[PDB]
Amino acid sequence: MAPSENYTWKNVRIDGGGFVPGIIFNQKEADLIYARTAIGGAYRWNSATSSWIPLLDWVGWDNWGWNGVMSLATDAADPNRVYAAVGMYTNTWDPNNGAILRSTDRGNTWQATPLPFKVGGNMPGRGMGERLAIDPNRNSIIYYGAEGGNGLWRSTDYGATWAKVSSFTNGGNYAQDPNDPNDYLNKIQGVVWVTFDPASGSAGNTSQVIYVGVADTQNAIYRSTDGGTTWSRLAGQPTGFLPHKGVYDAVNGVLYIAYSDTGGPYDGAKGDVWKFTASSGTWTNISPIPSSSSDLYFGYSGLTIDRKNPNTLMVASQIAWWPDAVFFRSTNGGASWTRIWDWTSYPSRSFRYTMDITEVPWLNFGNSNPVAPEVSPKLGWMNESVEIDPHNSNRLMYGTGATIYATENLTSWDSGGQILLKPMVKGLEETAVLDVVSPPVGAPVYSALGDIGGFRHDDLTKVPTSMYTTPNFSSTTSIDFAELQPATMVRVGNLDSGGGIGVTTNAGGSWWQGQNPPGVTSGGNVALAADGGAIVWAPGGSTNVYLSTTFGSTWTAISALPAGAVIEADRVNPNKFYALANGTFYVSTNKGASFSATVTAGIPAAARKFKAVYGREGDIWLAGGSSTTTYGLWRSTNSGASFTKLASVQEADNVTFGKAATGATYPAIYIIGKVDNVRGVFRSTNEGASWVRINDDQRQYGNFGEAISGDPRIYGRLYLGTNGRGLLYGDSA
Ligand SMILES: [Br-]
Ligand SMILES: [K+]
Repeated sequence: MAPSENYTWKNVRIDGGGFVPGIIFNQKEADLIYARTAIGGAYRWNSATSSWIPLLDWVGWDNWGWNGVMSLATDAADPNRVYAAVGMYTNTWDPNNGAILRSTDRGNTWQATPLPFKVGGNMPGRGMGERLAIDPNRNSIIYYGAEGGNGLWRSTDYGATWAKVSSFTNGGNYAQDPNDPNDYLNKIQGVVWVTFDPASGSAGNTSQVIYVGVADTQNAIYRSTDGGTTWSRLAGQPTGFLPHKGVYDAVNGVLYIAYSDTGGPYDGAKGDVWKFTASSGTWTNISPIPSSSSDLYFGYSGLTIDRKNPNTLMVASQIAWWPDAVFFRSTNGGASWTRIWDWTSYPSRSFRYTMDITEVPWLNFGNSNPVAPEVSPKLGWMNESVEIDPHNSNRLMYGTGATIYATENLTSWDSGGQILLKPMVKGLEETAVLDVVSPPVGAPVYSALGDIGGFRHDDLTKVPTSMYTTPNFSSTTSIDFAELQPATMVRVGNLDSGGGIGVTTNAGGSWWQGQNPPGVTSGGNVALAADGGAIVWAPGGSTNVYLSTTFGSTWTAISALPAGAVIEADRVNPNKFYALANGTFYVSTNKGASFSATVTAGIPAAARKFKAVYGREGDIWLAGGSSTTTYGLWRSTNSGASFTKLASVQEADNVTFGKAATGATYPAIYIIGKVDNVRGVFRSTNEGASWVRINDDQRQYGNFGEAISGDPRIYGRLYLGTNGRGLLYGDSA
């Protein structure tokens, strides 16, 4: 067994960067707040440090889908208890079923009960909820609205065991696109929320009245009046739409429901907000703008009630992409509303809010000259979760596709003032890291991220001012620096429907955009010669890989390389480039103009990660494989002429190098992999002869390791990319 060494793991500070489909306040305990994410686990707010604490970093390599958090419930009767429904996809992309996780210590530790079906924390419909709900009068009882047509599920033993509720017989019939050939939009979204009437029981006794939301346009709302023994469609309900939210107020005895014509979170063209009064059975359409009006171009979600003053409620657009989201507020139970912005004289608007992003300045997306009617930063989008603090009428929080915004002066709206919104995402690190580099001079690390581009990180403790611009990719798929002239850098990535390339000669002080070769539909990957004098780019979509000798102004096709081959430059000899594709290794000795196959056997076809070593010409390490084929770590010391498998590694998925141990003759090597039957993150300081585990079972981060980098200046340091937990750095303790 590889021994473990004590390490300190932190996030490189970005603040947010991903979608928060759910914010959940505990109804009895003030400042107890959780957030659920689509791909990056769940978090608990720590009010003493003003930061979020991740709760699911123990999810590892084989159960990686558990970082998908489709619902979370926090127990009002016992605030130490918390539950989460987990799993990431309901198609083939997650090979595993979902689970309900249960905790008696606020998510410090958990136990899992696997479900007999999949959970879709990053599927369509994931902003509808909460599907998981605890009986507020009898906390042994929990319900889960399942996806897929599996219907309504229940535990009566504090989450330990779960079974289908036989008497609930509508599992839902809506998929966003039932004929999607991509097999992503075509899954039944199912039973979407469970909401109790707390006045229908008392501490210790089963709540008799329960409402359930179903993604069925003709049967959206069900009710039990006998503690879930029997269920019936609620009479007199509206039809034609899907209920994103169902929020019940026992003070006035009213169920509010926000509907949309799709499951969300990316779309929604029509919907309504309805009010059901339980005492009389009355239905009222309280839509700020009803779907019968041609002025309405979004559905509704973001439904929340002010628990301290329950005549006050809010709802929001699901979805207004243009000109921005709108939020609506009523203080008289929906009889009338005002809106957070208004047209004054088109394209100008008046606003009931201001926004301060000085703690997360990249949220303007590098745009400080937006064209009216747009502003920058925007109010938001994918704003399915909007929540008034049940202990403080002045606090509200909402999730977007990029952040959590919060206000602490919400009732200023009601006196004609402007609420202040600010990000509230310190510690909540949700980005997918696609590539990462650590040069030997200047800033310690550069990130290449999905959705927000990525950054030069001048200080790992300080949020970068802006993502890369000119060009500004949505996702940077690959970045490189010229080993011998590190201020020269290149990056490729995704831009409005296609791809492109950005180059720089002052280490990203400023970039400019190069021209494209034919057929580019996405960034793919790129390599920069060691002296900065050539670029080899394998774009997505293109039929070829291309060379530039003009720093991206012009290109020429490379005849031998398959489309999309993984390219790496030698870090010493500017004339050497390498490529890997599907079991074949290829080398160029003429600075990228041509390549030739050198190895066609012994390398697993699945391997797609390799790297040349700084300071060591022709020294290459290669990681990959699969459990059905062959798997491990290979090394060449002859510029790719041949590879030797390391006997010390059972499986490896990526490899990088950093500063040598004092006295050692070779850089430290870091891998993502399996060594002596243990999965994790390993360091070798003797050329791969033996390994030390530098992570631990609480710090596994799921499907991590697509991008890793050692640090040539700092012994022991590893920049560890994740898919949903940002960019970590680990240091020897
Ligand atoms: Br829109
Ligand atoms: K819309």
